[PDB]
Amino acid sequence: FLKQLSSGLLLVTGPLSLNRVPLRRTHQKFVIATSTKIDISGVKIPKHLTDAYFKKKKKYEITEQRKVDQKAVDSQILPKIKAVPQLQGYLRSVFALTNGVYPHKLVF
Amino acid sequence: MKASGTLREYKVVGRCLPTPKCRTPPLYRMRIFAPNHVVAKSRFWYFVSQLKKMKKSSGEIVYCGQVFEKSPLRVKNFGIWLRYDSRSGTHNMYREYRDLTTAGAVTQCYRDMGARHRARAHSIQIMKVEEIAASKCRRPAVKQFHDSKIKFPLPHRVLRRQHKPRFTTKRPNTFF
Amino acid sequence: VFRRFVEVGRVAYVSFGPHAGKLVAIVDVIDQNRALVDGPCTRVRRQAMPFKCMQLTDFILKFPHSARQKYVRKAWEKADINTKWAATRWAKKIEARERKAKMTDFDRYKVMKAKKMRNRIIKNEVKKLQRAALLKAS
Amino acid sequence: QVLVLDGRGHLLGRLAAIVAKQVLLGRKVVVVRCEGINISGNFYRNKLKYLAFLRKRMNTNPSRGPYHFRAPSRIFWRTVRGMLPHKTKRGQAALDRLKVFDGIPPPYDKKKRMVVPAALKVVRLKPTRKFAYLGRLAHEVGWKYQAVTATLEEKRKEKAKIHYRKKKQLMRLRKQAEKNVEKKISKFTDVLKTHGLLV
Amino acid sequence: SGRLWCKAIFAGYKRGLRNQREHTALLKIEGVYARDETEFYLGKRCAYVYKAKNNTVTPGGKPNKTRVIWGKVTRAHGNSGMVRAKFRSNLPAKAIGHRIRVMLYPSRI
RNA sequence: GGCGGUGCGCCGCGACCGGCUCCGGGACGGCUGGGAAGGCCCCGGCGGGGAAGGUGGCCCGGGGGCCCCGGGUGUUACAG
RNA sequence: AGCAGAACUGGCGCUGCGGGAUGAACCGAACGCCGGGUUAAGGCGCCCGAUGCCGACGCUCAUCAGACCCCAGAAAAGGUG
RNA sequence: AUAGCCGGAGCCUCGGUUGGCCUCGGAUAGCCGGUCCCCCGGGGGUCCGGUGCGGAGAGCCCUUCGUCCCGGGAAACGGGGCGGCCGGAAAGGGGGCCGCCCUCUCGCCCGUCACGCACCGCACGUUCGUGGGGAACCUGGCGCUAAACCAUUCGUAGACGA
Repeated sequence: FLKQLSSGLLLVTGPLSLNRVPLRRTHQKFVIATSTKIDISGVKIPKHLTDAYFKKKKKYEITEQRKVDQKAVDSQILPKIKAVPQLQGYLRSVFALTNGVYPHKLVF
Repeated sequence: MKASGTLREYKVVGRCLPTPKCRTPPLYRMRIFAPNHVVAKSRFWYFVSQLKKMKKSSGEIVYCGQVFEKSPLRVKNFGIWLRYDSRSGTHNMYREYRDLTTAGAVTQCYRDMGARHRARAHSIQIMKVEEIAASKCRRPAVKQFHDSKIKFPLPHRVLRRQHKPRFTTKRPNTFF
Repeated sequence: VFRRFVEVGRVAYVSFGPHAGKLVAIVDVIDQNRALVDGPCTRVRRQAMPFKCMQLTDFILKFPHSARQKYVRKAWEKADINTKWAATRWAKKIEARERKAKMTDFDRYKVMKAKKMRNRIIKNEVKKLQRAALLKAS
Repeated sequence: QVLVLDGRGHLLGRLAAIVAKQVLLGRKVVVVRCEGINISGNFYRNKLKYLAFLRKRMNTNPSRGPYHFRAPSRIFWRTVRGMLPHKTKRGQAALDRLKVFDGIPPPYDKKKRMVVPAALKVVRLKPTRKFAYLGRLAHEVGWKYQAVTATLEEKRKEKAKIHYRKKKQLMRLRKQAEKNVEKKISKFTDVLKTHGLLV
Repeated sequence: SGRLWCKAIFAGYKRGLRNQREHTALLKIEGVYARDETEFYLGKRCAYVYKAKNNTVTPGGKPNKTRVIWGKVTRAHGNSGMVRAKFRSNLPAKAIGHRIRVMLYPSRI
């Protein structure tokens, strides 16, 4: 999670190398909030990207501005998640429920 | 009177209304065991109407209050006298209990008498509860706890929380 | 035969109730299914607590059958029950349960990754000894 | 996904009441060793309880009367059927999920059997009371395969003992395996102890 | 790559002994057996997945044979972990004792 | 293109406000016998007493053999 | 006598609903069509919604045990259970 | 005895499900596992450890984002390819072992490099699924060239059937 946008959606972005997830909006209700935090206090989010930047325009091809902003933000995050051991493997993994696993019983 | 939950001891006093004949009537105090004070004053007028020429219309409540246990952390032996009713005839008893509070022993008395003689709480008229020493006890069930070196295990521990593991693998162990 | 006995001064573990998970020491026995008990050092005020919600331990500290709360605390500190209880295998597997209970999803992933190679070495170690046994069996 | 419940030491009505609720919830329940089911009360009480049940038959045509089942598995199947709405479509669909067996079939011998602690004699009955075995009760009223099942159940008793004694030796090598290798597994061991798995 | 919903069994409708109210469904979610553990599942969206003969459309995919009845978890029922749910259309009685899914995306955490 | 009105083809989602409900978490205060009890200050200090569910100490018995279990006297003695 | 004849009041007749396995008279409560919530009487092992409460205290073994107003079955007497 | 068995793709219909646990016996005023110094042909006995079971179902096993390189830890016995061999009868498994001609320390855990429609917030997603059944299409191999009934007769049988 990066920041709270204007309309209430969450600007959430895992690294594209690990999660294969771009700078993408996500509603806060359909979100499991894991109590695992990194320090993004010292990153520089671009001000030009906003809710209107992620608004659907009208076949989707990736613009070169999206690619530049993808590596502009990931370059600040990816060194920081490498400071926490086994965090990149945690992000590459997928979340699922197995036998005997109950979300109400476990904490996260 | 419904012996609901644990009982409470209420100290209710009362007197007759002032009359042209009598300036100030005498004051009568009693020990009333009841769940609340509303049923305690009703039970107060029940016994007062038997002993004296008193009714609730001609009388009044001067002070209705609850007295607390003076030593609730001291284990004590209580002697309790009974005036219950049976299906045929009425009988008196003396019963011994071992409890921390006087009201708890009366509560233990009400649940014990209904268990043994099937006597309801409306058929039971409590009269006297008194603290007695351990050396003056009579019933051997109470006197068997008067031991400075009392020692006993828990032989057959009936296991609870039996349904949280409703289906399990290992046979449960009823021994600890 | 029985090895644990309800008696004056035995340290007990509370099963359920508002004081569940704490230690407590028997002072006196009130009734057949209820006893007067006092956990002066474990935030358990002097009260009556039945045999239903207590698991009795193999710890005995000596004081008279109706000693006040001052002497129970002094006997608790003299015997030093709190340090010895943490060294008991009973409490070591008790405290591991909330460690599993508070285990974070990130902590859940690291346990799963560590469990993989830990079982890999043991299975590889076990594999070396099954084949080593059969040469020794022939 | 299939409940394999061992019937030894289980009370007839307490097990049947829990099975009937689980079966109605779309769960397939297989009850095994129905000869080990035992009933509270003395043996002579339950015999006339079943003998007077035998007397209840249709006068005009006993072939249409109550079908008195003598096998321990079918006796337990009968008391579950009386705990179910078997006159409806969903009651009969439930009974298809129930499967009772005397002894242990070779489909279910090499499987772990679940135990219901709430439906147990040692939990729900006082030690001074008397109980009656359904296996003894069945053969004493018309079942012909008590000694038959006893020998076949005897046959698998040491066959599982061979598996179990091999199982102990198999994991005896496993427990001894860590004893040589703590120096290179302590990295994985300590993180499994901080989260409470080996403490 | 795996399951994202908790397993629940449609035990039956909210009912009396001789009167049933089939506009409210009772759910038995696996793993919950007490009233105080049902608080997490309150407000979660429940769905009954089933398949039919005629092909119907699928959002974001080729039209399939599967169909759903959407609903939400309203409030806890009973004492032993049961819970009530309300759907847009009333559940058919063919689903009695069958598996339905309760999802987590109506999350309060 | 902007403003007002009506509506979205179908399947859906979200946000805020108001009404009616069920539930939870915090903090504040009154009354009592102006709580009862209870904790600390050597047993709070001093003096005077009492017995028992009898702690030291004494005697007898038994188990190894230096602690435990019983019975009796006692008044704090190395517990109360 | 579930018989016949009276007094007060309430019901059925004229009235459905929840409960008592069923039920003219019992208990609760009377009715336009619905959604949410909460109850009465009754209940909460399964049928059958609800205790899968770490329910409290005791009593009771029946080789005819016992289990809820109406209400559907029992007496005198006796028991070193 | 049967005028089907082995192995490839598409179409209708029936539906449920969304990782597996491969197992001692048995007690409940008692158990469990190891040492066997002891005694006999597996049991008994002793000892040592746990016993609110941690050689714990409050549990165990597997874990799957994928591809490309490089380095570290393990591994050299190991991962995967066909024939036999036996162990299974209460309603019986593709279970294990011997050798095979090819396969890599690729398997896995840590860390580097780079890539993968980044479908621009949204639902039945994700398996068991080469699921069961049915027609038709495939390719070849291996094969088999039967019975029942009616009719007639019999009369150990019979209202008619049988």
